[PDB]
Formats: sequence, C-alpha cells, structure tokens
Amino acid sequence: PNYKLTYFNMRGRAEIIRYIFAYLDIQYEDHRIEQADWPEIKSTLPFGKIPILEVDGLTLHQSLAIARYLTKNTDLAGNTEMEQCHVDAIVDTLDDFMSCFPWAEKKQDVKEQMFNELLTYNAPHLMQDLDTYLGGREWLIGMSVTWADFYWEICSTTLLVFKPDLLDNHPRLVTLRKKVQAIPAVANWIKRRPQTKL
Amino acid sequence: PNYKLTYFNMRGRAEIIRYIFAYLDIQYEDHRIEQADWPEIKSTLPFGKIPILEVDGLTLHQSLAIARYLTKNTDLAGNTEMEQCHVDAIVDTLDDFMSCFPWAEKKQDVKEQMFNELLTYNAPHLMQDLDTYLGGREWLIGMSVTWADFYWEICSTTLLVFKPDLLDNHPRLVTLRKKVQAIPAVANWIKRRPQTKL
Ligand SMILES: N[C@@H](CCC(=O)N[C@@H](CS)C(=O)NCC(=O)O)C(=O)O
Ligand SMILES: N[C@@H](CCC(=O)N[C@@H](CS)C(=O)NCC(=O)O)C(=O)O
Ligand SMILES: [Ca+2]
Repeated sequence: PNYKLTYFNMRGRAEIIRYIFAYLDIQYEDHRIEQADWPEIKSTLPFGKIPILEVDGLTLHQSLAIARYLTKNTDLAGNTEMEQCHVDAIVDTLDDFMSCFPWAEKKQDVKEQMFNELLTYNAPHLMQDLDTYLGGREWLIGMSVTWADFYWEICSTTLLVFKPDLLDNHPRLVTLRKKVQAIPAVANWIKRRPQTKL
Repeated sequence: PNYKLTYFNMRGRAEIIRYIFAYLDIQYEDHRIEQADWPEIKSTLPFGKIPILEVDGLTLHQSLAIARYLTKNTDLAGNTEMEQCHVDAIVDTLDDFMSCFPWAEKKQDVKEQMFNELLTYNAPHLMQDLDTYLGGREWLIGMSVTWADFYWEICSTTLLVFKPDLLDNHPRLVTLRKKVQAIPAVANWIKRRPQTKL
C-alpha cells in the first residue's frame, strides 16, 4: 500500500510508526513538516493533530491506533487475544506516562517543575513496575518481540535525555532496550534516521 | 471464562468495560472497592492502577486495552481493519481530552478553575470536530454501533456534569447519545447501575 506519514521533524509520537515500517520492511514517505507550515495543514485535518498516516489516499490519525492497524496480522501483535491485550496495555501505560509531561508548556518554570516532579518521583515507580512485569523474560509480552518492546525503547530514549540515570537500578530494562536496537531492521533505521533531541 | 472487574464505586474508566459486558450479555463480578481498600488492592495491580480485569486467574489492565479485547470478534469492534482503526482513533481522541482534566487536584479552587477553562476554551473545538466527523451519519464509525459510540456517551455524560450546555450547539451529538442510551441492554444497565457523580 502507498503510505505517507506526516509529523514534525522529531521522533515524538510518530517514531513508533517509523519502527513498525522499518521492521516490516515497508516503504513509505516520511513527511516531516516545519512548524511554519503547520497552521495551514492543521486546518485540513479532521481533528487537527499529528501524526496522521495516509493509506492509499485514506487518512488515519492517532499514533497508537495507526501502530495497531499496521501490526495487526503480523508477528508484532501478540500470539493470542489475551497477549494482544497485554501489548496494548503496556503501550497505553507508557503513553499515559509520557503524556503527563507538559511538552507544549511555554511557562518554563511550570514546565521544569512538572518534568522534575515526574522524573524524580513518578518515573522510579514506573521503572520498578515495568522491571517486575518483565521479570527475567526476553521481551515484555510472550516469547518474541512485539511493538510494545518498540514503544519501550522509544519512550525510554526520550526519558533518558532528561534523566540519564533512569535505569541505573534496572539492568534488565537496559538490556531490553539493547535487544530492540539490535534487531537488524531497527538498528538500520536508528542509524539513518534524522538526529533530533526529541 | 470467569471475569472480575475491579475499580472504585464510580463510572469513571471502568464504565466502558461495564457497557460492553451489558451489551454482550456477559456475566461478570463488578467489584467496587472503597478508598480504605486502596492500599491493599493497589499492591496487587501490575502498574498500581485500576481498572484491572481478571480473566480465569490472569490480570489484564488499561481500560481501553480491555475494552478492545472484549469487543474483538463482536459486532462492536468495527466491520473492517480500516474502520477498526477509526474506532481506536476516536476513542483515543476522547480519552486524550478526558485525561487533560486534573481529576486528582487537591486544591479545589485551582481544580475548578482548570475544569472551567478546559470546558469553555478547549471543549468547543473538540465538540465541533466530532460533530463534523459524524456529519449526518447514524453512528461514528460504519453503519452500526461500535464501542466508540459507547465511549462518546460515557465521556459526554461526565463532561455534561460540569458543563451542562456542552452540546447546545451540537444536536447531532445529543442524538447519538440518545441512540446509545436507547439500546435495550445499555438502557437496562444505565437504569440499574449504582448512581455516582463520576
Ligand atoms: N494522542 C495523540 C496525540 C496528538 C497530538 O497531540 N499531537 C501533537 C504533536 S506530538 C500535535 O499535533 N500538536 C500540534 C497541535 O496540537 O496543534 C497521538 O498519539 O497521535
Ligand atoms: N489510562 C488508564 C488510567 C488508569 C488510572 O489512572 N486509573 C486511576 C483511577 S481512574 C487510578 O488507578 N489511580 C491511582 C493512582 O493514580 O495512583 C486506564 O484507562 O485504565
Ligand atoms: Ca492513550
């Protein structure tokens, strides 16, 4: 299918889709817009947010809805309906946390206050729950990689930008990150993707 | 299978699951805990959050992941892969807005203020996008009801508590609510469920 992904020039919420495309070896147009041209584009979107994915002329929105759409019927979805639920739940737990950060907050003091609060108090709790959830298993769900593992690596990458010691008490969570980055298709994407802070 | 839903005594984030069980005529244990129970209950949750749904001894978490699990292979899921994605997208768009509210804010003054600002300055834009999206169609996605419709009725019910005139400019969104509330199984649940503010 003819795929065109539109988002800002950063990993952000579109990265999970980019990882899926890479892993599945699916060609697509990685359209990155400049803030200057956002106002215009925004007015043409049903819900005015990005990323959006155009599939054979049909527009889809919501990054995780799109990610699920692309992984259905693939080895990244989960081996059973229950496991598929586990995958969706891990992704939503991660999304919930990342969404707690005031990324668009212009008030620097208010922004820095919340970032520090989330990173200092909340993050450690989440890392502990994830570590316990993972246990000694290779991947978060089942016996093989799922897009939930992808999302973990993606979300943790951004968290580490602000809190480098985030995983110092969780070697198992570090190893999971490396296991994902070691996947040939993923490693290739990470090596060629635009280098952006977020 | 045996089902046990655990949540507080309120509609909140568990209601979408309760609607699905009602619609599908599936028996389940609707376990409602008291605040005093929280410390003990929380110790058993994978990520310290509710609702959770126990299925034959195994725990599922994240309300929407659970809702998606319960509707798979049912008439509430969406008729095509594309429509299933639209259902997911609308649900996430609604969930995104609901999550903007400071439900746990201790200071009532600041909480009330933020609520009023969100319902006055932001809600209108979302209401218009949803109305435009629905157009003159009977349901949000496809030609029959989906859980996205259930989620609309559920979220709007709570929003209307704080902003009674929320839908005065959108009669079509009110009609959608009524149609969902008119579904026999749903109507019966709405009439018998514990009456709570949220
Ligand atoms: N939960 C949505 C988030 C949509 C969202 O807020 N996107 C941001 C970019 S990270 C954007 O569109 N912001 C520009 C704006 O709101 O005008 C998703 O996962 O796609
Ligand atoms: N996005 C999650 C949210 C889970 C959530 O935050 N649940 C709240 C109750 S509405 C809770 O467990 N809060 C306890 C806490 O924040 O410690 C869902 O839909 O299940
Ligand atoms: Ca979400």
